[PDB]
Amino acid sequence: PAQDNSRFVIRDRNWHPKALTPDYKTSIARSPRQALVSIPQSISETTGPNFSHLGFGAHDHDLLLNFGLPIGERIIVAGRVVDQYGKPVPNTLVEMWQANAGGRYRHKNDRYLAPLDPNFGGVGRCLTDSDGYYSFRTIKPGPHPWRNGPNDWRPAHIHFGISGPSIATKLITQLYFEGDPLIPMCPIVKSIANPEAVQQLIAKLDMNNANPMDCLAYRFDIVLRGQRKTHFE
Amino acid sequence: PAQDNSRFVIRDRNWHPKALTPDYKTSIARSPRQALVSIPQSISETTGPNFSHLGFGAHDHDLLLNFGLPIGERIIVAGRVVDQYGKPVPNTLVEMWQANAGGRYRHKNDRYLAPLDPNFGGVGRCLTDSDGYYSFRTIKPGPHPWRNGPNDWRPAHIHFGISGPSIATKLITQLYFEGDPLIPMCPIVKSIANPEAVQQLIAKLDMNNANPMDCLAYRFDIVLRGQRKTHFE
Amino acid sequence: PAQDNSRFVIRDRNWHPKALTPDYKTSIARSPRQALVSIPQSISETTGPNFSHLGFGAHDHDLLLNFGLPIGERIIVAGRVVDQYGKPVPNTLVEMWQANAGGRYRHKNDRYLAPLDPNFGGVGRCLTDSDGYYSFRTIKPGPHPWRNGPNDWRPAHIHFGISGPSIATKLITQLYFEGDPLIPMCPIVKSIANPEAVQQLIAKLDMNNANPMDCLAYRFDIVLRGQRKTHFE
Amino acid sequence: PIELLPETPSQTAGPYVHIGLALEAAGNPTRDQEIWNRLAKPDAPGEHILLLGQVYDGNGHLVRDSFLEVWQADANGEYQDAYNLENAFNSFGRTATTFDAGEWTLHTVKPGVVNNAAGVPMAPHINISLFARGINIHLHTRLYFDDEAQANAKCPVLNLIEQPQRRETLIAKRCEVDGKTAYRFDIRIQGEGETVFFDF
Amino acid sequence: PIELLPETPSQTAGPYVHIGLALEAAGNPTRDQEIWNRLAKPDAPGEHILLLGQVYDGNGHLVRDSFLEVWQADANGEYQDAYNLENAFNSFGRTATTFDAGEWTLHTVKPGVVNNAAGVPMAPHINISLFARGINIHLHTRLYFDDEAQANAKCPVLNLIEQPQRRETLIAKRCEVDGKTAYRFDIRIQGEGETVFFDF
Amino acid sequence: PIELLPETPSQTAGPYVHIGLALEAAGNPTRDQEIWNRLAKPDAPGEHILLLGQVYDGNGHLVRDSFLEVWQADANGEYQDAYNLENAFNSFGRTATTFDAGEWTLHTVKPGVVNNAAGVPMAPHINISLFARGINIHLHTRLYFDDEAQANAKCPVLNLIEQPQRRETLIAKRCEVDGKTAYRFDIRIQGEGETVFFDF
Amino acid sequence: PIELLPETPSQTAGPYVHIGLALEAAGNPTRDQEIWNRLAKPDAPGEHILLLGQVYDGNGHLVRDSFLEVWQADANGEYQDAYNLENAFNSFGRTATTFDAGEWTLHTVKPGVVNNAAGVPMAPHINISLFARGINIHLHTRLYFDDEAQANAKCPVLNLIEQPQRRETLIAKRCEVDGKTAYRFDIRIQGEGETVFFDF
Ligand SMILES: [Fe+3]
Ligand SMILES: [Fe+3]
Ligand SMILES: [Fe+3]
Ligand SMILES: [Fe+3]
Repeated sequence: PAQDNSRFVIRDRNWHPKALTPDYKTSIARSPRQALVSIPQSISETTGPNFSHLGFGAHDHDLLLNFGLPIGERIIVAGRVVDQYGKPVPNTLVEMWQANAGGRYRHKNDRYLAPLDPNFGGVGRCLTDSDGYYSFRTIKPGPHPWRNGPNDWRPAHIHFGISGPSIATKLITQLYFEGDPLIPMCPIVKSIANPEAVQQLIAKLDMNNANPMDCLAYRFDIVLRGQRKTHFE
Repeated sequence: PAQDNSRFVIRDRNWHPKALTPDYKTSIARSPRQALVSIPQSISETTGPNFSHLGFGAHDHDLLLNFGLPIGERIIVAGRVVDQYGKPVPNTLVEMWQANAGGRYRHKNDRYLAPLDPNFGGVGRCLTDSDGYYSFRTIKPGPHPWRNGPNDWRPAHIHFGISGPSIATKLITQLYFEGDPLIPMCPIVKSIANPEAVQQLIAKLDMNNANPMDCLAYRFDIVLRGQRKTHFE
Repeated sequence: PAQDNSRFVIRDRNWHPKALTPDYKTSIARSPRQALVSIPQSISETTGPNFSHLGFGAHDHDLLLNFGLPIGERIIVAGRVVDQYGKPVPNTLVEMWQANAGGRYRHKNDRYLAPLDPNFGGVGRCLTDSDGYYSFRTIKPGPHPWRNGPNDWRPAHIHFGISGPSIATKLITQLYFEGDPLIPMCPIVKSIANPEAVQQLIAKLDMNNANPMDCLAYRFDIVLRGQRKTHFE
Repeated sequence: PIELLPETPSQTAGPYVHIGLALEAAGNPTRDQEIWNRLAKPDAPGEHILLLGQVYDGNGHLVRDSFLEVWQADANGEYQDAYNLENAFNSFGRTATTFDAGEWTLHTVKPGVVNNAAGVPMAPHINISLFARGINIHLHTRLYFDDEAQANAKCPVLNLIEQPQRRETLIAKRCEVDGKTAYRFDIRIQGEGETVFFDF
Repeated sequence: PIELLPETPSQTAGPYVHIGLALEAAGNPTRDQEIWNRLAKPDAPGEHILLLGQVYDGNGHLVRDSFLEVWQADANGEYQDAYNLENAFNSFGRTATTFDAGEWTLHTVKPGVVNNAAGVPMAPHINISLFARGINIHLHTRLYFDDEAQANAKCPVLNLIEQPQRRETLIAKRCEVDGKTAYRFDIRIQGEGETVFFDF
Repeated sequence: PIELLPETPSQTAGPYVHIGLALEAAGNPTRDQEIWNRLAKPDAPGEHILLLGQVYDGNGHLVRDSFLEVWQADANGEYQDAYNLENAFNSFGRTATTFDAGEWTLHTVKPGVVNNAAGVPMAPHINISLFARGINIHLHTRLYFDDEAQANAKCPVLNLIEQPQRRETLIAKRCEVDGKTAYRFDIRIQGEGETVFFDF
Repeated sequence: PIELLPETPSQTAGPYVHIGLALEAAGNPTRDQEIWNRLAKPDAPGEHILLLGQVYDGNGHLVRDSFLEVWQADANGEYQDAYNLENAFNSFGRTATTFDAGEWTLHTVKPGVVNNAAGVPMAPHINISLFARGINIHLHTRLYFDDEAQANAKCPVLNLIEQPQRRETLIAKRCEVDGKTAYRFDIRIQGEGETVFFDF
């Protein structure tokens, strides 16, 4: 079983978005009004599941084939998962979901008038390699309207979930694409106070990883909380 | 019949791209080696067709309907046609053509592996109104690979053709989309030596023209050669 | 036998010197007028010879002993060979050639009036180590006049050829010395449009590697095309 | 001072979380192997229990789009990190609430006792992480049991909560569902009876 | 000096110009009304002629993806700007070269004479604009007729071209096609026999 | 966008390349082991052939100071990368043109067929890289055989060359030297019949 | 992106709004023609009704300095934009709450049905805008009728309000004042039973 041998650098809650960010309407009724209780790290918090033995399908990470071919811009999304100290996070679970090229989600509740793509599902998962690298093949999602302000549009984005070494490092975030003019107008993006933090969520075009006459590539690296050994405890 | 009643400001051939722009390989064998011969303007050059009586179909300008619904980001591309003096150019012919959401064109010669959309043709036409306004409804095209250098990608773009009042004003150009990271890397875009000139081809996101929960909008204004009355000739 | 398991980053032909650079006269008649034809990489382009088994002489890399002692400034030229990703390139072949201290080459065709040095050949070779390191010991070459413009002088230089992992990586270049005032005046240097690019060819004085009371040292690192594994092909 | 690389910022899970993390729940075709709500196989050692609950917003309305992640020890008070569907017991799982099912359910075993870093035993508990549209950064909590009063009184973690009244928000109420031992754990994100959430 | 708004910069028509401007040629379904290669209906006054030609690149290879627009006066030397498919004659038209058809063709009438700004007569001519992939800004030329030697000699435009040798590049050679009066006009974009192109 | 470290920029090999890479040719003492123009040992399997050619500049004048590097498969279509003078066949070799000898020679065997990345066979070919004073960055080309029309017609590489006339520049012409099987491959850097050069 | 000129920023009406927009209410001499709370004259077609309400702040205290403006269709579902005191019905009117009167009143007719932009009928409703000291930007709301349960159930606008509980806040309660048909519509600006406010 798991062992209590590590400590995780405390989260900077001024870096992450706050719970109450009024322009993002839904957060008003879904943010706690009491202060969070801080607790010392114990084995309960410093351990977590290891997915090295989950049976992954051959096309788990290939959105072009896991659902003919979908319509849309063919891209590879890749990067590395490292910690705050810059150490790679090997064999960790990376899960992603997105809309189709038209910004339509394959979910009941999505009534947007842009059609479903018969060949597109939009769900993927990948286990990082020995070096902390992951990659997915998909089509670039389209922006999509939502009922927030009267004319709000989320920039094109891919949802991401990363496990890391413990429940303490588990994170859900969103990737945005370089140059998208919708970025700065989005109230969900604006939930983040430091513009420097917003920069970390922007995937960069990566011509070096592209397959000529095939698909383009985007680079998105992820940094989880720093892990250290316990000392003088 | 037409009458010679106007002069057009001479073209700035240092503003427009030059004929020989070697990084754009096909331009090497398709650029004249002798100098152009300047001639004075006569009736032959200062008149042109007037398309006010062409019978346009109901959806000539609506690419969502003119070919189910196409897959991709729904947008309106609108703007105004003016001359160098800032005067509207009414009842003028604007024609456009583009690829589908995946960068695939509906032409025999287009062998790119991205699938065609059974509901998208990619051709439009619209006559400017009394104020010089035009608009089209379409989907945002995807970038596409082409055999120039070993890893060349055109930025998402739409081809435009504008008639104007004479054969002296007739122009063919391409619209690019605000923030596209591919813009600066394009040998075709780079056929234009002046950066200020390049900026004139970028369509700006126009939230004011969007239809909430439906489609986004882009603004692209076009400037034709200034038209003046003859004097002391 | 070799196998096709890698891809190389496409070269930037705007970074490397163009074919036609008129000030460098010999280029006028030896530059192709048609555009290069871009082809996809195959096993023919992504493999190349490994010189691990060539039998090198004990002084292959020592121009002080490989031909009394030569006259001139005793120096070591050392550095590392890495790819664009920063990965070292081990066991690669590095070859160099240069003039003597007076700028005279040991070649029939060299009719410059500076005498030959009876103890100087000017040819060297070295296979990089496991860390991509190489080194040579020689004497600093002198500048030499050449028939280009009426008073053209090559900055003191050393010719380099580096093999790399494949024929796609192979490269021939020239090393120049930090501070030489002739550098900015050379049409050959000038064949390179980007000033940032010229900096990459300048060897830096390296006092840390020098042998006190014996010889000085220069550092010259080389970067070859970035190598990556194929994906989704 | 010393500054490390900043952690990638969190973002809400959004309304369609289920299509990525709860395939079945989303009414979409699932893959061969899915991480779900059945931590224990019928043959796993320990007392087999059923956990259920509802999530409420600040207006007292059900949250029908939440996603929950759980982590707990086995019956021995041991954390089993090697996730495998072949295992009789997994320490990790996932559950959700949908428009279809406003209540979540988890099939597991009562966790054994674990000691904190100082070597003091914590009462049996399940670590929970809550995600949903409107939640910018996920909320952490713990589920304790009402039938472990003696233990709860001495838990060093529960004892960190300044006000006793707040401590009770962490206690699941024991019941029975189809003659089975069940515990009900409702989470109130905001307002009256607001559930305690931690930072660590 | 005084500077006005800059003109929108030109760009190549690109390889698929056909889909936007030559539907049929492109082999895609056409719309009701299309601007094409027949300027004169059989009952149009004047001499009915056939125009054809090929376009050559710098290497002497056929340009199979060109697009050409033409503007000319009617038989009476009048420019008919009101475009209408109902008209017996339109002064404007469009043609192309394709992979299938390496030669373009135009059905029209021999244009009447028109005066320049200074009141001097110009020899009968057709104004041409050429577009294609590889051409950043369209090329302007004029087509004159070999059976108009006298007029050609006095043309104030033809006369601006310094070298007589270059002047010939602009003269269409009379022939016959299926016993119909035709004129062949080949365009050479670059090199030996390079056609004259204008600026105005 | 992501930008990697910049590749070290290329420079011309200069007038004296022979002293560094073609010792013999340069008329200077050679070392124990040199990389030269004999890729095949008498006893290497395959059709033994002699390759020869001249290199011309833009004015049609001979280039008497070029340096060439070759890379080819063996008779079995296999690339032998482990260079060793003991090998009966090495896939790599070097040759040149000098004031003394304006024609280069190479002794090898006709290469076997290899597949492109897509799994389609390429016609037998030799990869060549050309260096010389006046050439800022080396030129890449391929040598094909006139006696392999069937293969050549299907080569996916040869087929990437738009104009058929340009394809012939890559075909070596069969002949005999001393009754030995030879092929002549002249390279034209610039002008009339300019050789196709690749970028990859 | 494209930026237009910015809209002039809003400012609270202030405590003396009545002097500018509700002269009588302010107890100051009125002018010849004033815009007030009588939308319909006794002879106007449709069901004549009395509307009344109170305005509450977050502490549950009466807001005695509010100013309200209403917009509604006539009995036939038509908006009468031409304001004139001579008219039998005006679609617009004004009302207020004062120290003297903590309740506002309006004399109108039950409005007919109007379709939304998508052609779907909306239940009978009155458009309201509220202004007062402490309100930086006016608040928008709608008043619907309890005796129109059927229409209400299907209103495209009422149906945009996520929580049914919240919809109830927009339903005026039918009653009778001096044995005349009336409806009571109280507004709670903040807290318990807070009224839905719109953005458009
Ligand atoms: Fe989303
Ligand atoms: Fe295009
Ligand atoms: Fe040299
Ligand atoms: Fe005031």
